[PDB]
Amino acid sequence: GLRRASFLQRGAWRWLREAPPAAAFAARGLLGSGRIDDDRLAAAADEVLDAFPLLRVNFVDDDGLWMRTRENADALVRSDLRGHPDPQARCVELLRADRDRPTDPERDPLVRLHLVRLSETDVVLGVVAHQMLLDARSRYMVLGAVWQAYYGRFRPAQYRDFAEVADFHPLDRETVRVARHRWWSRRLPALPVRGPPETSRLRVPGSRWQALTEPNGSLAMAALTAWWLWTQDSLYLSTEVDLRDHLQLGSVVGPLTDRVVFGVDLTGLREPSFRDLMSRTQAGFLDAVVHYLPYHDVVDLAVDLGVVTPPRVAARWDVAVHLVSIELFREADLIGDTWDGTDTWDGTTTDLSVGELGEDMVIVLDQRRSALLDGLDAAMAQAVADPSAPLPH
Repeated sequence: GLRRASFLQRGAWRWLREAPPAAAFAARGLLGSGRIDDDRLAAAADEVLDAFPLLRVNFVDDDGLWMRTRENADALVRSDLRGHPDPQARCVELLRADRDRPTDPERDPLVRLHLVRLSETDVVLGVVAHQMLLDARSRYMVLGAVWQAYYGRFRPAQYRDFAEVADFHPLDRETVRVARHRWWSRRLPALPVRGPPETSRLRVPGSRWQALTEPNGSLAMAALTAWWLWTQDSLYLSTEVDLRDHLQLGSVVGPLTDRVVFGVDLTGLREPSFRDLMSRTQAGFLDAVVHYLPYHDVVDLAVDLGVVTPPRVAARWDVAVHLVSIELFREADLIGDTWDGTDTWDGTTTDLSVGELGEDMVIVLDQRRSALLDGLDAAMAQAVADPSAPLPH
């Protein structure tokens, strides 16, 4: 009973194998408020852990990468933080702590569900998962499924098992694969050449984010980030893509998110507007999407052509842009050393992520050298006010 691992699992395993195990983990959570039966919710979690054999999967690195379905889940952790004056701040520290805990991917549960009670009305349902099992979207799918089971609304047939698409590959045809490999082989050598990590945050009113996003949400970010770095030829960025929407794969719980590398051509810009940069950002992104090649396959290729050297595989695209009452729980805060430690930094110098916080969006910036966030803030206001008007000189 050993299924072969998918291409995104194989790809991530190439760098995750020598990285600290906690690097593969992420934490998200849903906050429930009202009269909540803990035992009923705990039973609901077990039901979901059962219905999705993917959640009970361990990996076997021997003669290739393989998936192994564990019989017993042993993944439901129950905590109570009522003794703390600020239960919500503790719940964040709890999930972060469990996220940073070293996990044996061949033995231990790689998807942990946390049932954390904060008060007499508030309960947080959190998930701490290995990225080779659950991507960004799948984490909330699983969390949503647990609450569905709580009300008896969970139907497993509504979801599509990952087993059906584990063998799936966007480049199944060889003639297509060769063409994509060629397209990137010609462009990788031409890519232009480009301190401790510090975090800065910019809270954006939800209304501001919607008017900017709805017109692609991370594309407004990519355009404006590229713009500011231009002000301080072309600039190369990295962003994720959900293959569910792009390739019309079903509502599948599993790893179906990949990274694409695209370039924004900033050549002739003089007093550019949001439309100007949006046009050039979209042209670079769609060009990369049309000629899609898996990020791990791109990395391997760039290494052979001597463009980059491990582990600095992202040096030539060192800008990353990401993305009873029930609401998201501190998403902005959940979105994430030693002597002679193993250096596995990919070379990304500007990391930009966006997470919810109340009815607001929070932009979390990770840099390796503030003025950027004041720049984005002004540029965003301008982009909504008049996308044809020149951005700040």
